[PDB]
Amino acid sequence: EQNKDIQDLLDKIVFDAQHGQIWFDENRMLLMHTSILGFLRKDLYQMLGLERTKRFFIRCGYQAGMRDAEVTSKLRPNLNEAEAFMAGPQMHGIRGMVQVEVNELHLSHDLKQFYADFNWLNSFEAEVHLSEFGASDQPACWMLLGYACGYSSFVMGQTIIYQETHCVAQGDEHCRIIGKPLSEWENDAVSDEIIALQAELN
Amino acid sequence: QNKDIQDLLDKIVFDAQHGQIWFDENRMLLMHTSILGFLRKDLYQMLGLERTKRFFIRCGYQAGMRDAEVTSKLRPNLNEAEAFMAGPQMHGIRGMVQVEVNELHLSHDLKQFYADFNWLNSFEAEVHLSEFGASDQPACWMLLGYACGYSSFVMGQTIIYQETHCVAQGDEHCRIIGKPLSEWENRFMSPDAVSDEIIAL
Ligand SMILES: Oc1cccc(Cl)c1
Ligand SMILES: Oc1cccc(Cl)c1
Ligand SMILES: [Zn+2]
Ligand SMILES: [Zn+2]
Repeated sequence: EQNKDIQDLLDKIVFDAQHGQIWFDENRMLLMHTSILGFLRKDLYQMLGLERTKRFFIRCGYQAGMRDAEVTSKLRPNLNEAEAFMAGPQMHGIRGMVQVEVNELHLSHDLKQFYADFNWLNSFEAEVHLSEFGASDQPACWMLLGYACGYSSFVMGQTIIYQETHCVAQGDEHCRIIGKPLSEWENDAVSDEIIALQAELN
Repeated sequence: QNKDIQDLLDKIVFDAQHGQIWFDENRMLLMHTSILGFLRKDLYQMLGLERTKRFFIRCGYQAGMRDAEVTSKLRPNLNEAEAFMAGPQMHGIRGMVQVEVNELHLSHDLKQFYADFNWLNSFEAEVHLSEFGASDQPACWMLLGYACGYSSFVMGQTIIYQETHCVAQGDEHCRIIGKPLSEWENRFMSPDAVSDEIIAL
């Protein structure tokens, strides 16, 4: 009943248990335990730095988001930009990663304007960071954030960068993101700009 | 309709508008294969083949061992084998590989185990080819770790598997044999040891 706005995404998702395949369009997916991701995060933290691991998860996110945008934009072009755009927050929820709540969204491909202010509820990534590292000094939703940048940059024609302003792992009540184009942030690896940015803010 | 996997499927709840997927009390993610692709490339160049192979067997091991935890108490009025089959069934459910049984016998009590399985549609084989191309050896490291983690848990002893054929080498399907440590021709600290056994093959 309650899937009017996501059904077109769901119709692309095909479970084939008997042949060991899950498909989103012509792309295989895997059902995985969030706790195995936390294990992976920690083992990567141990082998490489905090920085390399961070950067691993952002670049991964970034590819996943770009890939999903490739898929979700080939279809849904009878709609206006905002309804089209919303596939990305919908895919994040459909994949089990985070619930997106929109505070603000303004965008125009042709004006090269973008500004997003979303809340992130029940982020899996924050959960597993607390589980492996305990309370954090910095925002923890690295993979989710690269996905946001990747999805959003593909859909716009340009580098959109997000910042996680509040994070459940830091003890905030929910997580929160803000997305603008690169140069709107005063003052390839766009993962270095995301990482560099979070240091310049406080 | 048509399922001997329904007791497993029942436990999976998708809740997309709260951003959640569940298996029993445990939370899950539908992921891209790209993450594992990257991990595999990144580690190949940062760490070399041997360390990248072990890392993947280790991650598969931990997952297999976690499915075995969750599925353990679930089939008491079925025999040891029909219960064990959760592992192979879960692998298929999760979009990883399809398991066709050639042979399977096991006794916990007699400490006996032989498994000969075909692996069809291995996501891992596909990811190896698309990043490194043809292998010279079996490449389904994660899948193999899982087999070892799950089976070793259930049998309460070290079960090691050999991938005898692999789509990554140009064979038409992947194949594995699992037996106990002993039968081969030669908590946490024990997993590291088990993972190292199943890497020297
Ligand atoms: O969760 C998010 C946030 C912004 C954009 C997208 Cl595509 C997903
Ligand atoms: O795919 C497999 C193969 C053997 C055991 C398990 Cl639990 C899964
Ligand atoms: Zn967060
Ligand atoms: Zn293989």
